[PDB]
Amino acid sequence: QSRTLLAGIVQQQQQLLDVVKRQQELLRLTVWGTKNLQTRVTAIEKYLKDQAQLNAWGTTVPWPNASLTPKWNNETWQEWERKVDFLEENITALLEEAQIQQEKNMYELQKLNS
Amino acid sequence: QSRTLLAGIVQQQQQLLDVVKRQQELLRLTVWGTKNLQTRVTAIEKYLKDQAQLNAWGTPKWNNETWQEWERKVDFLEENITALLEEAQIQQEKNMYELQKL
Amino acid sequence: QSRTLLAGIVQQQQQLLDVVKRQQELLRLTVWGTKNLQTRVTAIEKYLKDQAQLNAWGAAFRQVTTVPWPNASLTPKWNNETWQEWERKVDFLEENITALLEEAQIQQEKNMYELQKLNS
Ligand SMILES: [Cl-]
Ligand SMILES: [Cl-]
Ligand SMILES: [Cl-]
Ligand SMILES: [Hg+2]
Ligand SMILES: [Hg+2]
Repeated sequence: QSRTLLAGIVQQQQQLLDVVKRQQELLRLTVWGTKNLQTRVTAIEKYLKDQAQLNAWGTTVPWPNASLTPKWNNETWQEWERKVDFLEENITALLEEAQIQQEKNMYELQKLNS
Repeated sequence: QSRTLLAGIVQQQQQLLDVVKRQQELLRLTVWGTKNLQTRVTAIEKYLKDQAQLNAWGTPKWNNETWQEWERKVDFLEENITALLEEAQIQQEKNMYELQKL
Repeated sequence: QSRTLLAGIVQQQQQLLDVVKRQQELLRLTVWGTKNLQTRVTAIEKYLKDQAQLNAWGAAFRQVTTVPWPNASLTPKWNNETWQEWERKVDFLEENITALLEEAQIQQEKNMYELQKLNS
């Protein structure tokens, strides 16, 4: 009498798991893009600071940022990398455990009538 | 009877809730990084325009407003999802008690 | 009499679906931002390379002071192809997740239907 609902609940759990797995894939691609851009923006900032210094040796608009800025940005994003890489590893683990629990639940649903 | 499957369903809901909490922390970090890059690219664009004008002597609006909108939206959603997650956790605790009664 | 629990579980599935739908909206906005930045950084890279080459040329010939743009010749094409692929993948995922969310919504309604009948 409740079997139908139970089956649909277990089914919905698979559906939600599928959604969050595919959301994790899209999040990973977004994280990749962010990393790729960070390296390219840092290169541009480095380039422009080098060109400003060369000009200075020679007017030419002083590269405004502070001396310390490259170090700071490097340290901040290294922290960012460590946090994001940990979260990606943890979510992968949690997703794997959810898949196992999904299988356990299906097994139990199948054992249900007999 | 169906108790064991039920236990397993309740547990998988906590597992799903845990994934989405972690995914929100990852998404917040990614949003931070987007913001940080947006500010740095804006700075670079401004610098290059300044330099161009100086050189020639011898866009920003639009972008700012569009990113203002983006910020409002992002910010709304971050708040909203945090509250939804906390509600989910509370309902999770209720479902665990009810299973308990079982 | 597992009813209250079952209603609690169906309600929590609703809450989880609501969370993942809002998380997708946040993800879509983040993707948008990533794309906007990619377009602008690519524009900057192109401008700087062009400027560097034009200045190198004029200093050689002066025909109506710059640090050479260091990247390899082929980098912009490689960048473009890599992000075209990124885009293709992001687009697949956005279509797929939207489809999975609609399926989830359908199954939530079927579950609610069944919950309303078993207790009645
Ligand atoms: Cl700098
Ligand atoms: Cl987009
Ligand atoms: Cl290049
Ligand atoms: Hg940490
Ligand atoms: Hg718990």
